[PDB]
Amino acid sequence: MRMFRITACVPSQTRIRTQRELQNTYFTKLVPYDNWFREQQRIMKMGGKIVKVELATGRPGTNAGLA
Amino acid sequence: MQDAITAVINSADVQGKYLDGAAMDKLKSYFASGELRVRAASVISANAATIVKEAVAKSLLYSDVTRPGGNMYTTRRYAACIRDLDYYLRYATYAMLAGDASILDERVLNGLKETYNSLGVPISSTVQAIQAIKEVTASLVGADAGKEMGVYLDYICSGLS
Amino acid sequence: MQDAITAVINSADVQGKYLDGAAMDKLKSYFASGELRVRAASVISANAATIVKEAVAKSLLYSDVTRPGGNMYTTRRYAACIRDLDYYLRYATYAMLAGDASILDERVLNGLKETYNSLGVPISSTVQAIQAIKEVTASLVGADAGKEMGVYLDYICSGLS
Amino acid sequence: SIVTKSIVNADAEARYLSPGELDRIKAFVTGGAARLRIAETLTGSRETIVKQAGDRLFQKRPDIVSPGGNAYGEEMTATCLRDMDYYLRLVTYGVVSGDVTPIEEIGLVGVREMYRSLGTPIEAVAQSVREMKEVASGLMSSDDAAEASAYFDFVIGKMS
Amino acid sequence: SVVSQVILQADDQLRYPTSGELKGIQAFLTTGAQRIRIAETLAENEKKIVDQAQKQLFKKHPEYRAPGGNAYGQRQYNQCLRDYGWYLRLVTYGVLAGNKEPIETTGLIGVKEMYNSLNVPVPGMVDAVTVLKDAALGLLSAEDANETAPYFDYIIQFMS
Amino acid sequence: MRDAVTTLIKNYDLTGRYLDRNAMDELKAYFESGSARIAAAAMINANSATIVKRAAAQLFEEIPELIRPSGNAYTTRRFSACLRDMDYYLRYASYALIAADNNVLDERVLQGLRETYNSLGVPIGPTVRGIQIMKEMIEAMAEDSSLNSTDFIASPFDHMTRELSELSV
Amino acid sequence: PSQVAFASGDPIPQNVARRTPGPSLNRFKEMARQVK
Amino acid sequence: SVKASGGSSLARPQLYQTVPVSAISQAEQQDRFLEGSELNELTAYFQSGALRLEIAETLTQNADLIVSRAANRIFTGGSPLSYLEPIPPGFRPINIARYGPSNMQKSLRDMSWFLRYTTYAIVAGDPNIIVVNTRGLKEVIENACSIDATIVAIQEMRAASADYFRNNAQAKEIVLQYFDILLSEFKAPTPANKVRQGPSNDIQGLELPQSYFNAAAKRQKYAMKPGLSALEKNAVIKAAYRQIFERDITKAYSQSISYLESQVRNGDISMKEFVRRLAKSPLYRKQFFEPFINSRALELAFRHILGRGPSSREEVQKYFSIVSSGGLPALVDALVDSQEYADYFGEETVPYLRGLGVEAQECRNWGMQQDLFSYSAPFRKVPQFITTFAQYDRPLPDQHVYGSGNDPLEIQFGAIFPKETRNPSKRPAPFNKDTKRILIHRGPAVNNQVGNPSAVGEFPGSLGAKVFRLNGGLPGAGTSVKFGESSTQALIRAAYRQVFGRDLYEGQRLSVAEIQLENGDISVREFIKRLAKSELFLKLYWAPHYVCKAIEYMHRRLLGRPTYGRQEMNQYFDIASKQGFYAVVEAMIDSKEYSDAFGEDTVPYERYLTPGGLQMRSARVGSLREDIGQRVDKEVTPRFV
Ligand SMILES: *[C@@H](C)[C@H]1/C(=C/c2[nH]c(/C=C3N=C(/C=C4\NC(=O)C(CC)=C4C)C(C)=C\3CCC(=O)O)c(CCC(=O)O)c2C)NC(=O)[C@@H]1C
Ligand SMILES: *[C@@H](C)[C@H]1/C(=C/c2[nH]c(/C=C3N=C(/C=C4\NC(=O)C(CC)=C4C)C(C)=C\3CCC(=O)O)c(CCC(=O)O)c2C)NC(=O)[C@@H]1C
Ligand SMILES: *[C@@H](C)[C@H]1/C(=C/c2[nH]c(/C=C3N=C(/C=C4\NC(=O)C(CC)=C4C)C(C)=C\3CCC(=O)O)c(CCC(=O)O)c2C)NC(=O)[C@@H]1C
Ligand SMILES: *[C@H](C)[C@H]1/C(=C/c2[nH]c(/C=C3N=C(/C=C4\NC(=O)C(CC)=C4C)C(C)=C\3CCC(=O)O)c(CCC(=O)O)c2C)NC(=O)[C@@H]1C
Ligand SMILES: *[C@H](C)[C@H]1/C(=C/c2[nH]c(/C=C3N=C(/C=C4\NC(=O)C(CC)=C4C)C(C)=C\3CCC(=O)O)c(CCC(=O)O)c2C)NC(=O)[C@@H]1C
Ligand SMILES: *[C@H](C)[C@H]1/C(=C/c2[nH]c(/C=C3N=C(/C=C4\NC(=O)C(CC)=C4C)C(C)=C\3CCC(=O)O)c(CCC(=O)O)c2C)NC(=O)[C@@H]1C
Ligand SMILES: *[C@H](C)[C@H]1/C(=C/c2[nH]c(/C=C3N=C(/C=C4\NC(=O)C(CC)=C4C)C(C)=C\3CCC(=O)O)c(CCC(=O)O)c2C)NC(=O)[C@@H]1C
Ligand SMILES: *[C@H](C)[C@H]1/C(=C/c2[nH]c(/C=C3N=C(/C=C4\NC(=O)C(CC)=C4C)C(C)=C\3CCC(=O)O)c(CCC(=O)O)c2C)NC(=O)[C@@H]1C
Ligand SMILES: *[C@H](C)[C@H]1/C(=C/c2[nH]c(/C=C3N=C(/C=C4\NC(=O)C(CC)=C4C)C(C)=C\3CCC(=O)O)c(CCC(=O)O)c2C)NC(=O)[C@@H]1C
Ligand SMILES: *[C@H](C)[C@H]1/C(=C/c2[nH]c(/C=C3N=C(/C=C4\NC(=O)C(CC)=C4C)C(C)=C\3CCC(=O)O)c(CCC(=O)O)c2C)NC(=O)[C@@H]1C
Ligand SMILES: *[C@H](C)[C@H]1/C(=C/c2[nH]c(/C=C3N=C(/C=C4\NC(=O)C(CC)=C4C)C(C)=C\3CCC(=O)O)c(CCC(=O)O)c2C)NC(=O)[C@@H]1C
Repeated sequence: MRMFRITACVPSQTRIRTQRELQNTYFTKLVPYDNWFREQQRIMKMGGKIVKVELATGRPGTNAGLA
Repeated sequence: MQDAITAVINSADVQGKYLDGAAMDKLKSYFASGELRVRAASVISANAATIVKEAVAKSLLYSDVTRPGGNMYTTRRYAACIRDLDYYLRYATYAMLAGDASILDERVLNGLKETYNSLGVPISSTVQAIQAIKEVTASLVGADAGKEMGVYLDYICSGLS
Repeated sequence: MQDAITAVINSADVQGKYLDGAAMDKLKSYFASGELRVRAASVISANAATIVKEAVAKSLLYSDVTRPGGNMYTTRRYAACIRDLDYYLRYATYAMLAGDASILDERVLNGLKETYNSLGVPISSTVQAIQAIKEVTASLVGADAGKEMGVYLDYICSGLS
Repeated sequence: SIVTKSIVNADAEARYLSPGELDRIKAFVTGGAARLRIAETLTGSRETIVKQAGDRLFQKRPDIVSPGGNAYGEEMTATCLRDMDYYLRLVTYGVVSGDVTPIEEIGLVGVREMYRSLGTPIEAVAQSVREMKEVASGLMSSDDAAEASAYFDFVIGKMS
Repeated sequence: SVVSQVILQADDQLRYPTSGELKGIQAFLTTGAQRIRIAETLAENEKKIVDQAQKQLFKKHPEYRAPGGNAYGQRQYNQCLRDYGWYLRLVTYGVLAGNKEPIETTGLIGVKEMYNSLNVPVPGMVDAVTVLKDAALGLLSAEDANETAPYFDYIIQFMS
Repeated sequence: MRDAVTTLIKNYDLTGRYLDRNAMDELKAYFESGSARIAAAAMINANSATIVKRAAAQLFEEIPELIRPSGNAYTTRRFSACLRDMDYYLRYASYALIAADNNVLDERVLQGLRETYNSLGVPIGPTVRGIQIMKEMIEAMAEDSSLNSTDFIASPFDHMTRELSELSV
Repeated sequence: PSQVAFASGDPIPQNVARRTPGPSLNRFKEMARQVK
Repeated sequence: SVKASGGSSLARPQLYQTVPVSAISQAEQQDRFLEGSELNELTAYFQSGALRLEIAETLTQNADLIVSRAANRIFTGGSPLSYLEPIPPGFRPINIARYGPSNMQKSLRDMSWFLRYTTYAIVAGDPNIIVVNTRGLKEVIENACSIDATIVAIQEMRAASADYFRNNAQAKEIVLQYFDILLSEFKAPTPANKVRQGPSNDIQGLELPQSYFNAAAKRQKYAMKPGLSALEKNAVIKAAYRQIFERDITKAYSQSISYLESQVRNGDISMKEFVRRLAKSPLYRKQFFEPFINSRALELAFRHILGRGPSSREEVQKYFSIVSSGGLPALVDALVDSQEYADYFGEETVPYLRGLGVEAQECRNWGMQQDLFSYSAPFRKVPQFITTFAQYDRPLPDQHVYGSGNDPLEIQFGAIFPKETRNPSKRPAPFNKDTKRILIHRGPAVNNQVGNPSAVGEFPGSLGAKVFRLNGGLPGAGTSVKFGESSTQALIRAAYRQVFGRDLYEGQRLSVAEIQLENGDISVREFIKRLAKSELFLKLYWAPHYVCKAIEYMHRRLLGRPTYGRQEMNQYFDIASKQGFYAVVEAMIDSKEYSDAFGEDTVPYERYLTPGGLQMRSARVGSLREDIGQRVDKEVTPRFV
């Protein structure tokens, strides 16, 4: 499967949390290709700042043999 | 219940059409097989006790089912099981004579699973015993009449699964 | 779920017994019919939408069910009925391949009657729909596969009834 | 209610309302005004009715408010007057409905079992209702009093 | 009458009749003068009422008197006139009684069974009763006609 | 079964309340409407058979499939049963009109009605349309006659229509 | 002997016709007759 | 709307009688094989079948000509055949132009329909269809159709149909007899409806058209009389046992009360007294009283003694009071001595199941009586009439939208649902698409997201479940004794316990996902998604269940709450229809509410309960608080101390 490696910064609106929240804020994680559109929308519409997107696993221009 | 004539007539009537060629074909097949189906039913009725005895001997006796802790263990449970076998034979005969399994739907498979799942009767053992009944009847009535009864006994068996 | 092979294996394993000759011949029976089941399943998989369409068109269209006030009125409910029919056809094919109705009893029928009585889905009309599916499939896959698919569609109907 | 009785009778016979049932419903509808007047009187005078009836009951039946009696003590006496208020409310319900059905349904089915469970002498409850009937009858005209006394008497008869 | 109905309802529950049932009994027993005068007025005018009704019906259904018809023949025609009169008598009975019981026990229960056995069409009978209703109410005051119409309506409803 | 007075009394007994001014006003409204309700019931009694027949005829004219093969009014058996059901609805609607309360319809008509029609394959929608046809006929009849109050007439029929019909929105 | 086979015999498919617009579409049918 | 459902099962009234159905039902209602009588009827009918099909063929082929002869004799002034879809004194031909196109269409349709149903009756070997659909057609069409004209048309059709059968007195006689039945039945007046009056004021009165009764299967009626032969008395007693005990326990188990049978067959006791004493017997007590609570026992007793289920709330109330007071003897005496019993069965007739086709049926107890009449009724232990009748009078219950069976136990692990067939307990209720289920928050009540939608994610503290978060850093984000190994592993095992309920056996854990989580490559959300989509989850919790049961359990595990109603259920179920299990999991974990309640670092947890689950947990003796549901009296030392 294609896997992106997305880096994002998520700010905190509507709440001043007192527990540890740094892990949720600026995170780098592997995302399956199929979920990246939905995840991009979710991070954006939450107020996030997607710094970086790369194709960690997979190739461009691949018509077959992606799963 | 509905027999074959009712099924054909209702199919014709719901469309407002007279009895057509295919309807007449199926009806004449029913009427032509009727005499041999009646003879098979008579033979089965004359041998119901022996049929159930032999099927029980083949499939159920001398197994975990009849020993202490088995669902057929006590005398009441044994008698109830052979009575159920008689039910299955009788209603297979009804379905054969009617040329349709509607009697099995409305008078047998209605809450058969309710009854057996509530009482914890073993379904696999029942299916094995019904298969034994089918084999015994086929040996007694003939291969072709055996198949004619076997469609309905298999119908009950698949209803049990 | 259990298929015919798993039915034999479970019957042997609950007693701790290796497979004897009778179990072997039951497995031989299942292997004998497996080609038929694969071909019938292929035809039905190719034509599923068309069986459903023709069965709806022959049983439910231009009736009170689709007119204003019927349970198939409005597009959401129409799509719901077609969706249910897709499930019934697909699970009937699954069971037919397996040779056992167990998947129907567990995925389809265990809760569906309560579901339909809760939602107010009419069971007479849906049984008519599944019967129409039965005849359409019987027309497509032939005599033997038609009867085998029959068995499991009738099973769904009896579970609903 | 009278209307409900007529309707359920007609339904039991699987027929439309007969002329007699329509006549009875017409009588009920026409007597609505007087029934409402009686109910208005009973509701408006509920406090004085209950106080006077309870006074007459206690002075006539001191044992129930004497030590060892069921209604002994300030709180038990308060609860007894509360029960009297309950039954007066039910009487007003029966008056407006034109029938004893609400009284039966709310306050007389199983009343014996309840009061046996509580240890309350039921005959004294009947006497409390009698006192309430006597007090209420003085507050209205003779025909109105006669109409209300029937509901009071139904309660009394069910009590004892 | 309503008294018998009240007693039947009370006995079925093994109790004395409630206050509402007795009040209905009182209202019925007070309207007796109107019921009696209606019964008398319908009594002496039987001939005119029946004549108007029968001419109206056989204008509505000339086939009944036509050859092959149920009323064709003087005997059958006279029997039909007899039936008109008998049902008017039943209506007077019902008016006096205050309910439909005298009508229903005498000439409605099994009426379809009877007339089917005689090949007199039941729809012919309901049309006959409708015209008899019109003729009879024509000979009554407005209030008396309003009082006595629902009995004719009840016979009509039972007939079909 | 609950009529308007019983419904009011139940509401007030739930809270242990004596009847107040609003209760007396509602009872007064029912009692003053009683004469009109009785007149409407009597008019229905005078025309029930013809009302049912004409409503059925109109329904089968509006939905001709009902009396054609595979229609649920097809064959005299089903046709007679359908006219019987219409008679049921009219009789219980008359009851509800007199009681000024639709609980009689809930208890003795609607509860389990969907289940029965689903079991038999009786189509609900045409039955609801027939109920509405009978309602319109009753309303026109009441308008024609010398009746003063006729707004209550629609209440039972509409109730049945809302209680039995499928939810579309 | 083989004549006994009815349910075990070769199935005889029955003709069931696809349903078509009933009289409830009559007005639209007229409109269809006047849309060409 | 209606607040409860008694269930709905497929109903199959008989439309008409046929010879095989007649014979087979005659044998089957008596619980026996077909004997010489029924088998001989079947033989004769099958023999006549070829001739009957010949008649049907010739009539369907020439139906056009027969109908044309009828239409030409009946109509005058035009061609009736322009559109196809002995003489009474009053007969006169009808004018096509005057009579009208609609009525002409109905005339031609009716003639063809008469011929068609005549052929149907010929094939069926019974005129019952003709009688059923023709007795009372006259009154249906008098006012728009001439009866004399119809009679003449039927006579012409009869003559033309019989004209094709000069063969011999085999075809001609059958055709003539069936047409004569049609003629006499069209000439028949409408019979009165069968009235089933309410036995009391709590039960409505009903009526049934006689044609409906004529079509339905006739209930065999057994009456004990002194003069019956011994074999007939045996049949009657067997019927009594089949009615009271639901099957022939004498045939099955040799169970019998001999002295009662001798008394009833001698006439010492009536069949009513025999029923009374049999239903009081220890046999009946052991079979249909001891196994059941009184509430279910009285419903079964109504089946056995009256042939019907309870009709109303008042009736079940009254009879439950009776059985509470005097037990089984009081119940049996009340039922047998009821006016209803004597009205139907009297002194001699064995009670019979009434049900559909025998008399007008009520809607209020339709489904419950359908269930009660099944032979599986003894295995329903939960009362069905009191429950459904009470639920009519009350708002919608706390229950899954698709039924009670779709509610799993709210236990730590396991997907335990009631099985529809095992000890049937189904409680259908009409939830429309917009209902919302009231859920109890596991935490501060005011944090329930219904009243406080921004409370979503507010951890419940001591009032709710423990919450596992990857708050601490992950290891290696060399050295040993790095403390960040215990927290991450505790969270991994917590996630396993959340998705699956309990920890897996050795070799089952998704080790690759665990290392990929421990290396910061994924988030907690991604890991639980992998767990939920695992083949192990599919096999355990998706595959073995009804689709909506699987979805409901999934929702509880992943979102920490049951579904609110039809909106969520329908969307997940539709995804299940279209895409499948992995897509359903995706939808649940990618939903907005998951993000709000659980971020990328929180293991899901139980956030809400149904009332039933909370009651299960907190209503037991050892967990029930002292102040809940009772009066708490303050204890004070006596003043005299
Ligand atoms: C000597 C005692 C007589 C005799 C006996 C006999 N019995 C069988 C077979 C069975 N007997 C039973 C009986 C019971 N099982 C129970 O659970 C109970 C109650 C505790 C009883 C009484 C059963 C169930 C069987 C079936 C065998 C099995 O265990 O599965 C046989 C064999 C008959 C045959 O042909 O197989 C015999 C010989 N036979 C006589 O002639 C003696 C008078
Ligand atoms: C042998 C077949 C298996 C077996 C049977 C068994 N059955 C029961 C009990 C009952 N079986 C039924 C079934 C029916 N009754 C009907 O009227 C019909 C429709 C035609 C059917 C299918 C019923 C209702 C009962 C209980 C009530 C009754 O007696 O009728 C038992 C007894 C169970 C108990 O624990 O008491 C048994 C033993 N058991 C096996 O192990 C065999 C595989
Ligand atoms: C045609 C088949 C008939 C018909 C169908 C119909 N069904 C619904 C709604 C639902 N059907 C289901 C079905 C299932 N649940 C399961 O778990 C399974 C899998 C084994 C099945 C088959 C469900 C869950 C629903 C409810 C969905 C929802 O939440 O909305 C409808 C719509 C009913 C409504 O009120 O929207 C319809 C129309 N109806 C007919 O009249 C046909 C005879
Ligand atoms: C205060 C002296 C200065 C200042 C602060 C400021 N901080 C933020 C936002 C965040 N700060 C953190 C830091 C931490 N969170 C943790 O959990 C820990 C580790 C234990 C640390 C050190 C984080 C993660 C954020 C973002 C997420 C969140 O706030 O919940 C802001 C930005 C506010 C905003 O919403 O844009 C500010 C203002 N700013 C100054 O000017 C001061 C000099
Ligand atoms: C016209 C613009 C297009 C077209 C139409 C067409 N429709 C059908 C058949 C049906 N149409 C519906 C639609 C609805 N039913 C509803 O309840 C609603 C919601 C309010 C709608 C819109 C249905 C259900 C049917 C099925 C038949 C029935 O009513 O029972 C047809 C006939 C299809 C067939 O073969 O039966 C046609 C022709 N066709 C076009 O080409 C246009 C684009
Ligand atoms: C009159 C000379 C001719 C005629 C016309 C006619 N029929 C109707 C109405 C109905 N006809 C039927 C018929 C049948 N019901 C059945 O079950 C069968 C098989 C035995 C038949 C043939 C029915 C059910 C109706 C009522 C519903 C409907 O309109 O279809 C009318 C209209 C009556 C009206 O009052 O509007 C007319 C004019 N029928 C004859 O037999 C004559 C040849
Ligand atoms: C006429 C507008 C529609 C129609 C009707 C139809 N109904 C039935 C059968 C039954 N109808 C009922 C209904 C009730 N029973 C009650 O007690 C009450 C409450 C007061 C109601 C509303 C019932 C229970 C039945 C079955 C039992 C019986 O016949 O008494 C039929 C016959 C169904 C069949 O073929 O078996 C018909 C035709 N049909 C239409 O097409 C109209 C929409
Ligand atoms: C045997 C010594 C003689 C004999 C007996 C005989 N009796 C009957 C019939 C009946 N016997 C009774 C008696 C009782 N039934 C009871 O329940 C009890 C009370 C505990 C008693 C004493 C009855 C009531 C009958 C009639 C009903 C029945 O058959 O059970 C018969 C049969 C008569 C018949 O015509 O069928 C016989 C043969 N007959 C002799 O010849 C012996 C001298
Ligand atoms: C008392 C401590 C609590 C209480 C009780 C209560 N119960 C009812 C009504 C019923 N209770 C039953 C019970 C049973 N059915 C059985 O078969 C058995 C097993 C032996 C039992 C115990 C039934 C069937 C009813 C319904 C009776 C009826 O039909 O009316 C009520 C009245 C409910 C009503 O609506 O009338 C009450 C009050 N209630 C409390 O608040 C106490 C905590
Ligand atoms: C051991 C002494 C006996 C035994 C046990 C046994 N249990 C199961 C299956 C399950 N056990 C549970 C139990 C619980 N779930 C909870 O939430 C709680 C509290 C924390 C308990 C105690 C559940 C829910 C199941 C089913 C789900 C699951 O197993 O994960 C089995 C296996 C049954 C099967 O095949 O499903 C067994 C064997 N069996 C015996 O014979 C001993 C007497
Ligand atoms: C106040 C007049 C009385 C009272 C109330 C009380 N309620 C609770 C707890 C809950 N209340 C609800 C109710 C609803 N939730 C909904 O969504 C709706 C529909 C709009 C309603 C009506 C619920 C679900 C709860 C459970 C917690 C939660 O909110 O999720 C309590 C607390 C009970 C406890 O033990 O904590 C109380 C006190 N109590 C009284 O004594 C008053 C008479």
